[PDB]
Amino acid sequence: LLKLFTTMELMRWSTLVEDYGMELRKGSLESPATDVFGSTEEGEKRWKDLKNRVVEHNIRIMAKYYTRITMKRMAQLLDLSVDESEAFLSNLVVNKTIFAKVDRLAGIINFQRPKDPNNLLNDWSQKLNSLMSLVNKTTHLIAKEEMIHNLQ
Amino acid sequence: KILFTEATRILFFNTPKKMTDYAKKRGWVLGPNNYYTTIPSTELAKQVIEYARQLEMIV
Amino acid sequence: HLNKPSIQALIHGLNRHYYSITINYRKNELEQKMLLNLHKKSWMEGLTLQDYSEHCKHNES
Amino acid sequence: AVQKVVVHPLVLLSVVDHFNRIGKVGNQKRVVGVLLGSWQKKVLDVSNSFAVPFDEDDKDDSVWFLDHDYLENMYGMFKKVNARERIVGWYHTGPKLHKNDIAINELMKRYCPNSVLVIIDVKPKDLGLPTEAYISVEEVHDDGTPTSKTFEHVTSEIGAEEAEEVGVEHLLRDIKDTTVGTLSQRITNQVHGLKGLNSKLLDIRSYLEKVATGKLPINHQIIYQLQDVFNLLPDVSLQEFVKAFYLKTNDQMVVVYLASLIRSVVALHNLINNKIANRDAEKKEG
Amino acid sequence: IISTHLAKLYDNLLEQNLIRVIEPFSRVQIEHISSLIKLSKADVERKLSQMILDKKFHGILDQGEGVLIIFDEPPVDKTYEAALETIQNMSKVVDSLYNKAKKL
Amino acid sequence: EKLVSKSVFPEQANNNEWARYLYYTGRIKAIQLEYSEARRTMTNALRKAPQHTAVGFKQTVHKLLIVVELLLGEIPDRLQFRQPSLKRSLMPYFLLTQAVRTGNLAKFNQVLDQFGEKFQADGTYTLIIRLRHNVIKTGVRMISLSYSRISLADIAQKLQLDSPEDAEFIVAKAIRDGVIEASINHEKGYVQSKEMIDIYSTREPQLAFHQRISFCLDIHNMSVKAMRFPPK
Amino acid sequence: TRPANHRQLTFEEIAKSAKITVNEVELLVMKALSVGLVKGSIDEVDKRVHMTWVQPRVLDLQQIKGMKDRLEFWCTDVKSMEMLVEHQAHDILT
Repeated sequence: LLKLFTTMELMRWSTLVEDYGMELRKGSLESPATDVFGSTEEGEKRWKDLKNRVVEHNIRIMAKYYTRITMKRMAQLLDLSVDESEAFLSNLVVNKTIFAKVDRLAGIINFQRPKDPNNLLNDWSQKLNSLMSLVNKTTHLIAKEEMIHNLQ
Repeated sequence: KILFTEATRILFFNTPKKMTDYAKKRGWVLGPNNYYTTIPSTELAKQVIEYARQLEMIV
Repeated sequence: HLNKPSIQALIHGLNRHYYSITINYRKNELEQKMLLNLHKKSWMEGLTLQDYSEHCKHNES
Repeated sequence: AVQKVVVHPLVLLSVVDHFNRIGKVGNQKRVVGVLLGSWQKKVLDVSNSFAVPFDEDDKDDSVWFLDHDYLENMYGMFKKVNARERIVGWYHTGPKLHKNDIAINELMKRYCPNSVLVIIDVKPKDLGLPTEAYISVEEVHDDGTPTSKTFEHVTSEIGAEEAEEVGVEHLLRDIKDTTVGTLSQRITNQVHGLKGLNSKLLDIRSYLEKVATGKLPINHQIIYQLQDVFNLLPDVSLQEFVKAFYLKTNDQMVVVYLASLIRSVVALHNLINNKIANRDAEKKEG
Repeated sequence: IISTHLAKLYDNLLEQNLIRVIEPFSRVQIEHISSLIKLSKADVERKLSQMILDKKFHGILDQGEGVLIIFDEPPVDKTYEAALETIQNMSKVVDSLYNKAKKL
Repeated sequence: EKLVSKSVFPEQANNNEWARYLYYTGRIKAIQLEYSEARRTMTNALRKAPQHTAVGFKQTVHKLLIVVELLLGEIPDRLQFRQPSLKRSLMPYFLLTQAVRTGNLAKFNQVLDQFGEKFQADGTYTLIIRLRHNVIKTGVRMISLSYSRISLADIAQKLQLDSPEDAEFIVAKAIRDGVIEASINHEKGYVQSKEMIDIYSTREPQLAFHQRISFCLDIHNMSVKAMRFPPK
Repeated sequence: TRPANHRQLTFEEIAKSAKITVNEVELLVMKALSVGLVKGSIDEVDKRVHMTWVQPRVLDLQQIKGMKDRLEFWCTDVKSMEMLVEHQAHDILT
């Protein structure tokens, strides 16, 4: 569970329960139920809290490795209704840690402010003088293969 | 796109056959349901080179 | 007589104890072309664009 | 180790002088000497060098001579002259690496552990090849290949300190230089950049010709870096880059209207003043 | 002096609520913002119109469908600001040159 | 006109002669129906026309540019109907323009009957015939500038065309020329105009700026060539 | 297979090709980014994936020849524009 909450890749809440829920909400024979996720009132509070934490971990990992996600689709990819997911993403963005901007029909999650002309030509010029790794490419094709040119 | 019926009505070809012949005479075709850029980077590059030329080569 | 002796050297005995011999620098074309590489930038900066944001700020100034 | 190797425009002249003084009769076409210099665990700069008596025989490229006590003696003399430079690497002409390069490097690794080959190209000085500096590395050939040595290229710069660069300038001061970049010189620089790009293109194409027909072995990291570089090419399509028209016309504002109209007005102002001045000169003369 | 002052405070706090929210959103229905803010459609529409008209909150209202849009105005325009004023500056220069021509 | 096409005017010719030639070719192409180039040329000539003198010249040029403009649909600026040296002289043409902008056939007919001698006096009676027959195109022009989309029934109502088919034919003829840019959707009845795309990021500013900077470069080069230093 | 002419791959292509559900393309793309083989991004709204990846492969000598031809095309484009600029600027190059 800590792997699926630490490494990348989406956190499927449904299989999250189907793989760890006999073990979070219930008590395992090896280890009894945690006092944080029992049927107690604080347990259910943390239960909905994690139902929103899958939302925020999803949001963070997509912020590093997604561009856009649709409101219905991400809602079912975190197994909530649209409105509460919007509210929680609002809490994630207001405290200045997540970039997002939501439309009624788009709900894109990115600030790609979208790459301004100055910045996008800066990226292109970078990749062009990163394409000047072609000079390393040709000097290495002549050097590391010149110890082959003398070896034929 | 212009419909077959209204085209026949407004093309002043009283015979629909005449309208069809005048339609084939042009490339303006019937339609399925009866319902009839880049940065060239050369000419502009020539332009900027010309500007540089007018700056250089003395008067 | 193409070059003039200096006052400093003249006071310190030039043209009285020693004469200044004209100095000529033997520099063939090969050495010139090799020295030209000191400031020959590259084939890259002839194609490397200046930073667009810095370009805009320079233009505004 | 070293992310950059700086070659002063003195060791270059030293190599040229050595090559000339040898090739007066020394048609070996390649001469080997020792290059000193201040040694850093950072960017390396070569401040001086001397020429050791090197002999090579074309038979099997395995019989050769390098008088090492001469190396030590000359280094002692340089220490007496200036103890600051320490043995750093070596040089040889004949831009095509021979077979004894790596063996000579192993020989010279005792006097300095991080010995670097610094090849000096003498005759071919067309576009972009003043020098190429190499360093031996201890890897067989790759993760799963037999043993070799495979000198490693290090980025080289030609840089000078004060009181050496001034000698270069005085040696220069032909119609060359003009450090300030006029529009003419900048366009010439762009043309030279295109020419260099095309030359590198022809070089890589030639190697790929030699590999495709089987004359040269497929070298896996080479092919990998190819696939990377042709993957790395940008796309002028995807009409978000094409919205560079924004900045192109923004430039056209400052080049087209401001400076050009100002220049035209200035030229007209210079014109009318002459026309008054000529008129006044005429009047002073009926 | 307390009706006016508290009315001003109510308007200001309405503004603070409307900016502290809608920061997450870039395109949100007026119905959503009104239900989250508990005003009538017409009153909140007038308030948003006043807010944008005062340039307090950058955006524009598409009542043809009934949505509020958000954007920003890039300040690169300073170069054109200099350009136009320099244009009429050179125009006055040209006028003085015209007078100098009248001298000829 | 035929002589004009095979004769190239010298660029070095003096300003007033250039203005005269521009006026003559503009009249030729205005009575030759090249209205866009006509108005461009008369605007150029008025820019080259003397400010103080040539009152008759500027009066004739103003009259013909007025008729050319409203034939093309453009409304002449009222200020040129206000200077004392032109006011009463264009007063016949001022009443002409009043009738054209109002577009009422009754006042139009009364203005024609009252000022036809002035209309032919400038060789514009046929020109004012085409004017009387292009006022409708002018009306359609402001109608389409004001409205992104408009039903042809609404066109006939605002223009008094009395028929949707007549409105369709007239608007089709008008949109044939470069007066109105639109995209007629006969599936529903739209006259949806072309999307007003951003002029920036459209290469149009680049072309306009290229032409202008070329003009400035030629001006600078000619100025630097015309320094003309004396011998002594 | 697609030489960046149409980079945007619809989820139907990955679904039929990789024999997966369109719910799992995003997961496997994320895994591939995480390990370090590809560095693309996902557009769920239009069901597309952008790919800018730095993982090469062995290259099948016929593919060596094809990439040689591509290099030839781009190098002759470079040469042609070099002659164009040289001819247009011959007055200034001197």
